[PDB]
Amino acid sequence: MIIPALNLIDGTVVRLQRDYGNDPLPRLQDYAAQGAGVLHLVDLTGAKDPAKRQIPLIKTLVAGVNVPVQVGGGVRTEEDVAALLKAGVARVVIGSTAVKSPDVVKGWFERFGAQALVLALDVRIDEHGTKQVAVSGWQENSGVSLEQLVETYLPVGLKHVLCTDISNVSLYEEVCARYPQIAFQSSGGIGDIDDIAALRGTGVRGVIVGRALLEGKFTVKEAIQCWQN
Ligand SMILES: NC(=O)c1ncn([C@@H]2O[C@H](COP(=O)(O)O)[C@@H](O)[C@H]2O)c1/N=C/N[C@@H]1O[C@H](COP(=O)(O)O)[C@@H](O)[C@H]1O
Repeated sequence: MIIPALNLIDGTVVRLQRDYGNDPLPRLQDYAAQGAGVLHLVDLTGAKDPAKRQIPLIKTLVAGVNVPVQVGGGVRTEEDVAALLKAGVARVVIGSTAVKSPDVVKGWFERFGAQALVLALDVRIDEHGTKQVAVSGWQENSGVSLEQLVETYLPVGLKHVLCTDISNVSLYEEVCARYPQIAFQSSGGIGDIDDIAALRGTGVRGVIVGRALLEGKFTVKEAIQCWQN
């Protein structure tokens, strides 16, 4: 599947900061109209300040489309997860907290179930060739590999992993083969339609596409047609 994505700040569509308007819902609806089966939202406001998580906007956006939406952005507590699910999102995306407090997040897998959670890992390949997990592009490696972290969560049913390279096709070929029971999502690196063709057959289950759609390089419809071949 293709997974079209938007980043939101105070109701505004942005790309990291370029502004793309205050009307996210017509965009999402047209992404769905073209055949998308899943949408992806990052709440940058909420990531910066969990008091200001855009629950009301997200409720509206989810109600306005007919496909599952996965939503992340500084999810830190059990309460955050439950509030997003209650507002109707299909899956909550968890990056930083999943690296920081794995035993606590394993509890969340037990409470909400693996179908409701996506583990998001920022990865950079270090000089030693190791796929290191980092909590963001602005901070050093955490001293845990992709493999270690994935294997920490497998005993509680881990199913969905979102993997971004922030240091390439080879990466995804390798991790998808090693964990065939996990559905990996690629994120970043899509500059034109050929980057999508390049991911076909790697074993990646979902391709997240953000900026390229906003900049008009191709449509969701063309991306799906290339993806499905
Ligand atoms: N400041 C940020 O940019 C940021 N902060 C957190 N995230 C993501 O949110 C998720 C949860 O992170 P936490 O806040 O829980 O730590 C993770 O996936 C992070 O990568 C962030 N990601 C933002 N944009 C994403 O980066 C990729 C760019 O794609 P492109 O347009 O096609 O080129 C896509 O996945 C976009 O949705």
